[PDB]
Amino acid sequence: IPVIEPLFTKMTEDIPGATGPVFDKNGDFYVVASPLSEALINANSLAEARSDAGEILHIDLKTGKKTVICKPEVNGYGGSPIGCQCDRDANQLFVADMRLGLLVVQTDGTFEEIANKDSEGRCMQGCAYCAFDYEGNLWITAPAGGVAPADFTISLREKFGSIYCFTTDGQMIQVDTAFQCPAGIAVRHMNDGRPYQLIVAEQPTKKLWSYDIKGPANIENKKVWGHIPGTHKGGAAGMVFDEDNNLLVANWGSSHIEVFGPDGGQPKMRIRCPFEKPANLHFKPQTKTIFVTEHDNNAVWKFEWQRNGKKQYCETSKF
Ligand SMILES: CN(C)C(=O)[C@H]1CCC=C[C@H]1NC(=O)OCc1ccc(C(=O)NCCOP(=O)(O)O)cc1
Repeated sequence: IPVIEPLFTKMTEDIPGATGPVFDKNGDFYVVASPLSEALINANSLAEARSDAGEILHIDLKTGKKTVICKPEVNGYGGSPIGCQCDRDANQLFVADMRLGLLVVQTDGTFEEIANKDSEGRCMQGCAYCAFDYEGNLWITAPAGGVAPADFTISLREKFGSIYCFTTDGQMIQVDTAFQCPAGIAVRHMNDGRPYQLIVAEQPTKKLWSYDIKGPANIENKKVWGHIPGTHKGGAAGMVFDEDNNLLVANWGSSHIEVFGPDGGQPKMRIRCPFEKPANLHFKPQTKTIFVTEHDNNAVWKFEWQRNGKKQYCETSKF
């Protein structure tokens, strides 16, 4: 397997459980602080022990100054946001939260909780990662048990993690379940803009699953799509496509980001990181620059990739 060792530049530090790197439509950069994430890493099992409410930070990319935008809590229950995407129609962030479900967060710091329950009427589970398709439907992973006020649990040892689609008609549809800690998630699109495949990381099992997408909340042909190397504690966390539809995957605990070609299988290349625990990654729009969050130093870095990123939904035109 070829390996590259590109230069990484540190942008900021001292952000517990650093995750959800995202750019909005104005090109502003946000990251998520997650005390619960950091705690789950330091614990020896059931420990997670009341944690503080994680918040969303604006990070100035020239100066490194952090500004707290929002510290979500609902009804005394601190949120644990973990993954972010920017909307297309309007400038707002959709934030998967392991305690509160799906949030929509404004730049001025107000936020709405989107779903107490799903469309079949079952309680909502805590959400971690999300990806918009080009239709505006949000696919979401849910590795946690029920949202607050249920006790916090995560499917890291047992199969109860679920997948949702929040559709453009505002329905939260459970589309699959019994995952062991579903993590990063992505939508492979055809060159003509059609959504084609849903890729979901199952973290501790060192597997990437795929489904064929036939429409809003309509998936089939569930298959193991990619093998993640290594026997370390961890496995695939965040993931993003490049313009050529190669899938880059943070392999938490391995010191590498894995690169898969469009047909999956085994990684075609690995990216060696100067740290063991890459967690999440996102491209700077219209650039080759990848921002990566990391749990050795609770830091955010950047490196230049060989090509530009795939457009997110937020970068596409209403026309
Ligand atoms: C930390 N991380 C990269 C995540 O993506 C979070 C966020 C939400 C979704 C998945 C989470 N994954 C995670 O926390 O993985 C790290 C991890 C934490 C605990 C464990 C665990 O099973 N036990 C902790 C003690 O294990 P040992 O020390 O005995 O090996 C394994 C991996």
